[PDB]
Amino acid sequence: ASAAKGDHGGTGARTWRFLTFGLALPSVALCTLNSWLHSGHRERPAFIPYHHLRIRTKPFSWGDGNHTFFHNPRVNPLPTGYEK
Amino acid sequence: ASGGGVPTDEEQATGLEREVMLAARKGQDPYNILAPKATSGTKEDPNLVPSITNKRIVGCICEEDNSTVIWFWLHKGEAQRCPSCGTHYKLVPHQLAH
Amino acid sequence: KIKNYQTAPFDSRFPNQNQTRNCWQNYLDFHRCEKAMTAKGGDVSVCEWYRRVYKSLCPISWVSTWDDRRAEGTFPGKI
Amino acid sequence: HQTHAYHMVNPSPWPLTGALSALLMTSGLTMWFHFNSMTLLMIGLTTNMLTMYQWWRDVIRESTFQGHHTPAVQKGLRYGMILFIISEVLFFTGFFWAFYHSSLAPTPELGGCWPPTGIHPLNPLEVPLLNTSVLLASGVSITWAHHSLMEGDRKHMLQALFITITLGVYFTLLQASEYYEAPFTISDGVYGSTFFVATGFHGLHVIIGSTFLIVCFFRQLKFHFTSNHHFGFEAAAWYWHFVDVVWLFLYVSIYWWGS
Amino acid sequence: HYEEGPGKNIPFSVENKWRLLAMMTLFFGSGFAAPFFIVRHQLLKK
Amino acid sequence: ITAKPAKTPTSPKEQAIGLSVTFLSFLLPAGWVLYHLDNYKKS
Amino acid sequence: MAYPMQLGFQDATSPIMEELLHFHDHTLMIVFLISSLVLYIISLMLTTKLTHTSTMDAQEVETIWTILPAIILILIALPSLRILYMMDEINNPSLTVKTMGHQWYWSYEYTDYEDLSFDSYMIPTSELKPGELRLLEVDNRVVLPMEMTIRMLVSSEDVLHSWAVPSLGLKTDAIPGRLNQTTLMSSRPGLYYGQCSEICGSNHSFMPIVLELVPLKYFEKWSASML
Amino acid sequence: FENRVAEKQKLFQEDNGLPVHLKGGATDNILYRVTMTLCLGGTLYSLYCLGWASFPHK
Amino acid sequence: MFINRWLFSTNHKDIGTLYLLFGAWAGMVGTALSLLIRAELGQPGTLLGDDQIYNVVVTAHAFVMIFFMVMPIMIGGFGNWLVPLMIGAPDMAFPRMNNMSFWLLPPSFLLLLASSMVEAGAGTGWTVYPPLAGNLAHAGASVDLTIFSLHLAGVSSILGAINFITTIINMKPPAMSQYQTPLFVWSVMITAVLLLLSLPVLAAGITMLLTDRNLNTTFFDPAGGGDPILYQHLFWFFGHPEVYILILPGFGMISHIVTYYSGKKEPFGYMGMVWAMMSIGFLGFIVWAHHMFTVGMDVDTRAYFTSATMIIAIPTGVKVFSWLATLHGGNIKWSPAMMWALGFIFLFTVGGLTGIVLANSSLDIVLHDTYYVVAHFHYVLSMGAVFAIMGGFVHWFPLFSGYTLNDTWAKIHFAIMFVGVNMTFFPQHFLGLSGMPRRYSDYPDAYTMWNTISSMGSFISLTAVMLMVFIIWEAFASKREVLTVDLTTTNLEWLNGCPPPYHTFEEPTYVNLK
Ligand SMILES: CCCCCCCCCCCCCCCCCC(=O)OCC(COC(=O)CCCCCCCCCCCCCCCCC)OC(=O)CCCCCCCCCCCCCCCCC
Ligand code: HEA
Ligand code: HEA
Ligand SMILES: CCCCC/C=C\C/C=C\C/C=C\C/C=C\CCCC(=O)O[C@H](COC(=O)CCCCCCCCCCCCCCCCC)COP(=O)(O)OCCN
Ligand SMILES: CCCCC/C=C\C/C=C\C/C=C\C/C=C\CCCC(=O)O[C@H](COC(=O)CCCCCCCCCCCCCCCCC)COP(=O)(O)OCCN
Ligand SMILES: CCCCC/C=C\C/C=C\C/C=C\C/C=C\CCCC(=O)O[C@H](COC(=O)CCCCCCCCCCCCCCCCC)COP(=O)(O)OCCN
Ligand SMILES: CCCCC/C=C/C/C=C\CCCCCCCC(=O)O[C@H](COC(=O)CCCCCCCCCCCCCCC)COP(=O)(O)OCC[N+](C)(C)C
Ligand SMILES: CCCCCC/C=C\CCCCCCCCCC(=O)O[C@H](COC(=O)CCCCCCCCCCCCCCC)COP(=O)(O)OC[C@@H](O)CO
Ligand SMILES: CCCCCC/C=C\CCCCCCCCCC(=O)O[C@H](COC(=O)CCCCCCCCCCCCCCC)COP(=O)(O)OC[C@@H](O)CO
Ligand SMILES: CCCCCCCCCCO[C@@H]1O[C@H](CO)[C@@H](O[C@H]2O[C@H](CO)[C@@H](O)[C@H](O)[C@H]2O)[C@H](O)[C@H]1O
Ligand SMILES: CCCCCCCCCCO[C@@H]1O[C@H](CO)[C@@H](O[C@H]2O[C@H](CO)[C@@H](O)[C@H](O)[C@H]2O)[C@H](O)[C@H]1O
Ligand SMILES: C[C@H](CCC(=O)O)[C@H]1CC[C@H]2[C@@H]3[C@H](O)C[C@@H]4C[C@H](O)CC[C@]4(C)[C@H]3C[C@H](O)[C@]12C
Ligand SMILES: C[C@H](CCC(=O)O)[C@H]1CC[C@H]2[C@@H]3[C@H](O)C[C@@H]4C[C@H](O)CC[C@]4(C)[C@H]3C[C@H](O)[C@]12C
Ligand code: CUA
Ligand SMILES: [O-][O-]
Ligand SMILES: [Cu+2]
Ligand SMILES: [Mg+2]
Ligand code: NA
Ligand SMILES: [Zn+2]
Repeated sequence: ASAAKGDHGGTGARTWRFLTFGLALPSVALCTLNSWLHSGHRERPAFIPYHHLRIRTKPFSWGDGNHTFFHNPRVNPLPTGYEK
Repeated sequence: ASGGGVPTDEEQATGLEREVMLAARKGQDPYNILAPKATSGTKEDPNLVPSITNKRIVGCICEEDNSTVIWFWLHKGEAQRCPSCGTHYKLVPHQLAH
Repeated sequence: KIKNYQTAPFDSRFPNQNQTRNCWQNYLDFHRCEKAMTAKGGDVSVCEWYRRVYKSLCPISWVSTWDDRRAEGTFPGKI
Repeated sequence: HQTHAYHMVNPSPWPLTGALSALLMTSGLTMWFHFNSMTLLMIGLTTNMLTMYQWWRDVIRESTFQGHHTPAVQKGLRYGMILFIISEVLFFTGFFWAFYHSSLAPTPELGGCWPPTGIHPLNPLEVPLLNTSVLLASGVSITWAHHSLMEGDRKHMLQALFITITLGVYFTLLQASEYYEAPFTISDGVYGSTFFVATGFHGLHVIIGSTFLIVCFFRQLKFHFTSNHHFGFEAAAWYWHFVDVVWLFLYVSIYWWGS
Repeated sequence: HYEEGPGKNIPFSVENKWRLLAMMTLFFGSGFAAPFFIVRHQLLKK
Repeated sequence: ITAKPAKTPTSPKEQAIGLSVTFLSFLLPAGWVLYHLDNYKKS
Repeated sequence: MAYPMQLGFQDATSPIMEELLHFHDHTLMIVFLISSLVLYIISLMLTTKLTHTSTMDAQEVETIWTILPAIILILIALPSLRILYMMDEINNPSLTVKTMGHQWYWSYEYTDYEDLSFDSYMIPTSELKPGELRLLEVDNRVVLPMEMTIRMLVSSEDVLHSWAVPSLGLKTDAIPGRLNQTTLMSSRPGLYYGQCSEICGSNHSFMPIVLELVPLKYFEKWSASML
Repeated sequence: FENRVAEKQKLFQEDNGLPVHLKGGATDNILYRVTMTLCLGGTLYSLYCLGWASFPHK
Repeated sequence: MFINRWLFSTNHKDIGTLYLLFGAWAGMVGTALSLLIRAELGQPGTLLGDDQIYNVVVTAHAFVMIFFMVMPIMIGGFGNWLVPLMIGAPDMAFPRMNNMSFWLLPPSFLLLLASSMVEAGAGTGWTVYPPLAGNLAHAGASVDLTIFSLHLAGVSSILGAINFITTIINMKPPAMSQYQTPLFVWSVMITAVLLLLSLPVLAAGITMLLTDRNLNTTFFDPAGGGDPILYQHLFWFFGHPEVYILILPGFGMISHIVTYYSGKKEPFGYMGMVWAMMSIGFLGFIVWAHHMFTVGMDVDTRAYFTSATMIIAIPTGVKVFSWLATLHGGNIKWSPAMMWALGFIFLFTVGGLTGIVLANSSLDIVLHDTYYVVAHFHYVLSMGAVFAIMGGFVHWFPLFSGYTLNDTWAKIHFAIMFVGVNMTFFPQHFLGLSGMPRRYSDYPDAYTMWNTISSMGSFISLTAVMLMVFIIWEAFASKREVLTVDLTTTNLEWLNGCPPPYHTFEEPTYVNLK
């Protein structure tokens, strides 16, 4: 493709700034809008003690060794059902 | 987007980098970045080999596209020739470091 | 009913040396068939072939484990 | 006094302090994973941080102030940087191999499906899409910085360079969030394993590239770079683009197709 | 400026051949020796 | 490859010492460890 | 089994391992041809006073010692690839048997009809009944019908093992979670011996395989008795 | 911010025959010594630890 | 003025020497480790205890020889020494990064040795396959120390490869194209490229195994939908390029030895030799699965991998026959080097041919994890890679030290070694064919003769190795300085004397264009 805009023969930093402010950052703004606009917590997944999940072959080297690094009791259960 | 305030090399390049730049300007290669252009390599018009010392390894590539360079020390004084093809070489010490 | 069965024949669906898939499929096929036929007043002897084929091919520790997991409600397969 | 153009480096202890710091980091991990202490690992991280500060200081001293980086020397540094990036690409390739191995041939213990049973995947049209838009934009902005620099514009180079840095920091925070709010862990099967090792390793390269850009920002503040000589920045922009691209393949592989 | 020429471009001294003999004897000797002591150390745990 | 003559020649005598020292430094440390293999299992 | 001072393969019990014998003879024939030429020609170069140290023409003979080695490889590849497909070929068998490796023994399972299964360990050196072979004897043997196409399935329950019977042309790695297949077919009844052909730790050398091949009659009866 | 590179050039090209890694001032010399100390400290400690790790424990 | 030289070096030569010294030592370790192995199989019964403490020995033997002996001698030693001297460069591109490349190796070795002192240690084989290398069947720092060893050794080689490539491209004279670099320089570059692409994949593979052991990932664990095979693919994808990394600089040194000692000015068919190496380089990347014919992949895949492996014979045959064409019409000076070199050519060819045997997926069923493989690879390494090192050593030892060896003694050495290694490995062919597996510490009764003879072989090899340590002492003892070197017109490395100055080429070579 060639996108759909226009330029290529008035080239330099000017053009690239024009893109930074006229396209790139507005794209980041729209996506930031969309995202902070499907938020609000999703109902947490009913625990099932599947044997192919919450794998413990050796204690983690921290905490009680049953808690992973970015553990969130809101959504991440331990091997024996959710916390409190 | 053309304000100013970024230095140029002319302005702020120093050390050996600078001397290379300043040389390049005049048309001189003190630090051997360009390949030397050959001559006829006869007794009359030998290949002038700049050195600083009294000797310097010449490498001869006797026929363009030979895969084997012929190596030998060129000494100060009289024009020596390549063992393979007998093209002539003369050491021309000094200049370089003024 | 089409028996006189010696062992599981060649199935083109699983033609190579990795027969893992063969055991897994035929085991599912059965317990799906068994489930479905009890819940619509029909015969389980139609499903009996898949039983034989999985029983033949699957290791016993595997079938042991899957049957334990189904009863425990943690069998990852759709049934 | 030499009559060639290459740089004969003054003897330095950093190779030794880095090699030794390697020993400590390796030992220290081994200690931490097994016999439960972190002392070694700390000391290693510190000896390493110090070895890098000093090695790279000297590189700046050798180039910006001593003037050793001739055209010859500098062309050689480009080959080095490119070759480094190639090995990094190959490193990431192992992790994609891993993902593709698992996801195309899902084992019976996953239910014979991808994703595995029990795994609830992130939505790509939400924050992963944001992150994508963030990094791509950071590619546009860094490109503006480079043209500004070549054109000799100090204000604009620094302005776009800041923007870039900011967008990388923004990605890092967004990603650190998603990590926390995610309903699966590195432990949750091969989904979790492939997801977090691969994204984790990328995440790490984002911090390193940001750090590397940040250094260029300060070197730029202190007037080091000229309109034609500024390899440090180039090397950084390459590395940054490399990071941009590794993200693009994560998005298409693990986030989109793998759900 | 560092020392050049035969025997001078190495981290060990070849000034006196018997001093050298022992140097080398401990150097290569240790290397060859080390695996055996490992196998020994491994055996004296159980 | 022409060599100059030995600055400090190593006589057949000396050579014989050299060779012996060299072979013992391998063969004792090993032999010692090797000899005591019954004593390591059944202490 | 291997007999002392053996040079080549165990004699061929299956018609597949026969096939692999003759392909090896074919290959070795070519190996001796080539390694003799290289020795001869080495000896030819070192045993003359005549000299020719000036420049030689590269582009001329390069064609010969590229084209002939290519020919020769086709002579090796064609049968190698024929036998390859022949090994893996459609076979509708009369029996399925599984074996599972463990640290450090094999367990076997015959489950076409019943739930006949058993472990099978090495007979330790100091419990052999004179005539019995050291490191190669199992208490419970793997009994199978001779002259019949048997499906073997090979998995493991711990680490990697590999289930090898050299005399039959069989070897199939035992991988956990993985159900590898191989057809087994003996031309003759007897005892045939194999050993674990992948590293598993401590007692890797001491977990052998022994097949006993007997007529269909005596196999059916061995089943009932083991039930 | 003003352009003090011109200076730093002069300081770092000075003939004092110190190598690049100490040429900045006395700061370097401490920083150097801190670095090295810790590396040697650590290396001894990791050997110490290797010592410990070989022989089992009640 | 010592610590500034040997701990803080920024000099290709001295870094070369450290590499050579490190490898020398490492050898002794591996050599000792090799005898511990043949000792154990030298008579029937047990000596040591069980397969565990044995396969520690086997495992550590392989790592020590591959990573700490061959690779540092060849690429680190002869690499750093000769490359710049051969292309007229004042040094490597990145001399300070170069020195770290070395100093990572002692720390790496330490870690590997610590692997074997703690717990029962690393008794997995050099492959390090899971699930055996897992935390269940191999708990404790045992393996995790090995992993970190390879990480550190992996980074050494990469930083080096970046250097070698950069250097060999960038720092030739202006007028010298790449088709005018000697054949050794070519062999290092290619080798470097294979390192750069291969090692990163290994690093990932062993980093994934590490996470499996310590962070509860399940890459290889069927429990979590993992696959033990995926490791094999990742390990072997590096694994094969590695075996070509170990022999390519050999090829290089052999081309240089054979040319020099038949008194030709160039080896025969330069571009062909260059081409062959690239072809071998390339085809080495698309074959890894020929170490996996018994894991149960698709027939059609095994078909592919059989054919793809065989093709390497062709560019390799070109190289073999070219060396011969170099000897042809030579004034053959029978130096110790030249004996090593001729040895290489025959014995290498032999190891290669047993490689072609094994390349047949059909046949490999029967020969996989049998001593036949152990023969194949000990021919190409122990009488291939190693003969090329020995030949390199005695040829160029004058250039490094400034002192000449005793050729008589050096010929005595060749003879002993030649018989030893042959007597050691040749019988293993039969052991393999008859059905003796790899990684066994005892064997059924019938295997007794061949294992016995073998182990008697390994002893003659020890005598050779011991003897060589003497031969090097003797060189240094007597102090025979070099007068005059032959054929310096076409061998630049020798053109600055023996040894050459700390700083060679301060003023660079003059090369005309035309
Ligand atoms: C050391 C142990 C000695 C054992 C001797 C065998 C006993 C005979 C019982 C006599 C018993 C005879 C009756 C039974 C028939 C055997 C049928 C069989 O089972 O068939 C299979 C057998 C039959 O194989 C053979 O066709 C004989 C094997 C010997 C090969 C010839 C080389 C011998 C050189 C000298 C001795 C070796 C040491 C030097 C090694 C040299 C390094 C290559 O085993 C193999 O397939 C071995 C495959 C090894 C592959 C090596 C690659 C080739 C390198 C040598 C080329 C040299 C040619 C130039 C000409 C020669 C130039 C040197
Ligand atoms: C330097 C080391 C090195 C080298 C150079 C090679 C070279 C080759 N290797 Fe080998 N190999 C190993 C080291 C090496 N290998 C190691 C260490 C293992 C074991 C791994 C483990 O621990 O499990 C191994 C294992 C191995 C296996 C696995 C067997 C198994 O475990 O089941 C196979 C299978 O194909 C193989 C093939 C080859 C081939 C085809 C070549 C080719 O390069 C051969 C090239 C040479 C020739 C072919 C001869 C010269 C050519 C001519 C004279 C021309 C004419 C020739 C013909 C017409 C045929 N190798
Ligand atoms: C370079 C690699 C290399 C080298 C040189 C060797 C050398 C030897 N090897 Fe090794 N070996 C391997 C790599 C190597 N090996 C690998 C990869 C395996 C497979 C591991 C596994 O199964 O996991 C293996 C496996 C292996 C086994 C299999 C054990 C089993 O599975 O049961 C045996 C058994 O005999 C063995 C024996 C020997 C012997 C007797 C030597 C003798 O030849 C040794 C004699 C010594 C030398 C030839 C070196 C002397 C020279 C120097 C030290 C250089 C001197 C220095 C300077 C001049 C600077 N080896
Ligand atoms: C499922 C998919 C199925 C499809 C698959 C099929 C195909 C895959 C796609 C592509 C592969 C095909 C072909 C590639 C082969 C050859 C391309 C050759 C181009 C080239 O190499 O030409 C050179 C580059 O030219 C130049 O500048 C470049 C000049 C550019 C001219 C066009 C620019 C103007 C058009 C508008 C530009 C758009 C602006 C974008 C920004 C907006 C973003 C939103 C020649 O240099 P030159 O002209 O002297 O420069 C003068 C410039 N001052
Ligand atoms: C957000 C982006 C920034 C990420 C970086 C921030 C902090 C971590 C620091 C360093 C990590 C460096 C590299 C990545 C290594 C491993 C992947 C870790 C990915 C990760 O950080 O993901 C976390 C797992 O961390 C865990 O357990 C493990 C905790 C981390 C320590 C693991 C031990 C380190 C392993 C070292 C091996 C390195 C070998 C590389 C070799 C070098 C190249 C040759 C996720 O938490 P979770 O609860 O599972 O799920 C979320 C639940 N809602
Ligand atoms: C699902 C799987 C997912 C995995 C995929 C992941 C990622 C995708 C891959 C890659 C994308 C990543 C990052 C890209 C961003 C930036 C890279 C840097 C770009 C750059 O700036 O490089 C420029 C171009 O590079 C050049 O030519 C190149 C210079 C190369 C020099 C080194 C050469 C050594 C290697 C051999 C080269 C081969 C030569 C060709 C013939 C070989 C025959 C086979 C620099 O030019 P230069 O060298 O000064 O010119 C001088 C040469 N005369
Ligand atoms: C798969 C199995 C392997 C297959 C192996 C088969 C190999 C084929 C071997 C030989 C083929 C016979 C050679 C035929 C080509 C022409 C030979 C020739 O012509 O030989 C020489 C040509 O020199 C020159 O280029 C250079 C010399 C001639 C070229 C030959 C040199 C290489 C020969 C290889 C050495 C043996 C290695 C074999 C490898 C297995 C003759 O030199 P003259 O002094 O007469 O001329 C000089 C000028 N005059 C006319 C004015 C005097
Ligand atoms: C907990 C996790 C933490 C991880 C620790 C790592 C963290 C951060 C690392 C950040 C990288 C900082 C590197 C800064 C480099 C500064 C030196 C520099 O930028 O050097 C430049 C040269 O290039 C050069 O060597 C450039 C040298 C190449 C640098 C690239 C380094 C990549 C580092 C990656 C390391 C991690 C690998 C990942 C392992 C999993 C200097 O020359 P110029 O710029 O042309 O100036 C000259 C003009 O002024 C005169 O006219
Ligand atoms: C799990 C724990 C494991 C830990 C393992 C860690 C291993 C080692 C830790 C120590 C490494 C960090 C220390 C700093 C290294 C930076 C080297 C560097 O940046 O050096 C540059 C060379 O690399 C160039 O160009 C371009 C190439 C830059 C290479 C950057 C090196 C980063 C080190 C990590 C490599 C990761 C590889 C990952 C891929 C698998 C400069 O060359 P020098 O010869 O130095 O100077 C030459 C002068 O002319 C310059 O004026
Ligand atoms: C390849 C590149 C590899 C990159 C380097 C690897 C990085 C590993 C970083 C580990 O960092 C540590 O993690 C611990 C989390 O567990 C933190 O708190 C811990 O520290 C205390 C000290 O023991 C414990 O007791 C506490 O409970 C615990 O929260 C600790 O602050 C932090 O430094
Ligand atoms: C694989 C390489 C090894 C190959 C074999 C090496 C050949 C042996 C050379 C040195 O061996 C010596 O052997 C002696 C045995 O005769 C040992 O003495 C042992 O026995 C003596 C009595 O016979 C006592 O004096 C000592 O206490 C006792 O250690 C002695 O320590 C050991 O050095
Ligand atoms: C064309 C190229 C180099 C020529 C040059 O620019 O110097 C040469 C070098 C090696 C040659 C190859 C090798 O000699 C091997 C092959 C030999 C056959 O004679 C032709 C194909 C063959 C594959 C050759 C084709 C071609 O002539 C090559 C590739
Ligand atoms: C070995 C690898 C998969 C490894 C893995 O499971 O991770 C697979 C991926 C793609 C495969 C290849 C592609 O399918 C293309 C070819 C297909 C032919 O049927 C066999 C050879 C063939 C060249 C394949 C060989 C091999 O099975 C490959 C290379
Ligand atoms: Cu089971 Cu080896
Ligand atoms: O790999 O041989
Ligand atoms: Cu291979
Ligand atoms: Mg195997
Ligand atoms: Na034994
Ligand atoms: Zn000439």
